[PDB]
Amino acid sequence: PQITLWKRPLVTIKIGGQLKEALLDTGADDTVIEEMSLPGRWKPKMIGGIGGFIKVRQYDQIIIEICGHKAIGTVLVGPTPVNIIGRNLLTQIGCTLNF
Amino acid sequence: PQITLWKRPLVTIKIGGQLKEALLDTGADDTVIEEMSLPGRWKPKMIGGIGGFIKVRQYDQIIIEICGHKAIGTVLVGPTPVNIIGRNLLTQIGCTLNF
Ligand SMILES: CCC[C@@]1(CCc2ccccc2)CC(O)=C([C@H](CC)c2cccc(NS(=O)(=O)c3ccc(C(F)(F)F)cn3)c2)C(=O)O1
Repeated sequence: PQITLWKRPLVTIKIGGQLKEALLDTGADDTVIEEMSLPGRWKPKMIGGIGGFIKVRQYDQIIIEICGHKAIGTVLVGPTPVNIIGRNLLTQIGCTLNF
Repeated sequence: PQITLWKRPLVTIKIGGQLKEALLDTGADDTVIEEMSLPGRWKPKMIGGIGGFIKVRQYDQIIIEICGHKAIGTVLVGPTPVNIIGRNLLTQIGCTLNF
């Protein structure tokens, strides 16, 4: 679909069989999710945002449904104020910015 | 134009007579620009992001040129790692998210 930005671009995602809400963020290189249990081993990572750096756990090859679209890639888990879907998964779903 | 997300969506903007690079961020409610001089009265505010909050000065009714497009609105000035154009101004230029 086509999404305008008068409201926050929130959508529904299915991850680990759970339904959660997430923000489509073109300014984010990566995808960051709130604390939860994902399968597999993780690797450490540190990412920067508006107010400083946070430490997260990186999981590779996680399956996620975004507005019914399937994406499979890297998900970072950490202390984020909202679930963020960033560029790494937006390109998989074919998301573009138009004006 | 149509912007793909394989790379960061950075664009040239004109604010206060200076030229600058900015990131188009559909996840940001507000537009936040690196410390610079703007005319007018301002009000202090705190805005939150990944990493925590930062104190910024809020200027209203500022005119910005985004990719040759004119838009008007509130601009926050502070210690941000990157210049971010948020929804407040992306709507004014007719920017949308398509998938
Ligand atoms: C992983 C996130 C990437 C990003 C920082 C970008 C970056 C780019 C390259 C180099 C360094 C850093 C981009 C992002 O959208 C924000 C956030 C929202 C999650 C952000 C950005 C701009 C301003 C805000 N303050 S706010 O009041 O406009 C606000 C508050 C809350 C939210 C919510 F929608 F996330 F709740 C949105 N906006 C937030 C941020 O803090 O980090």
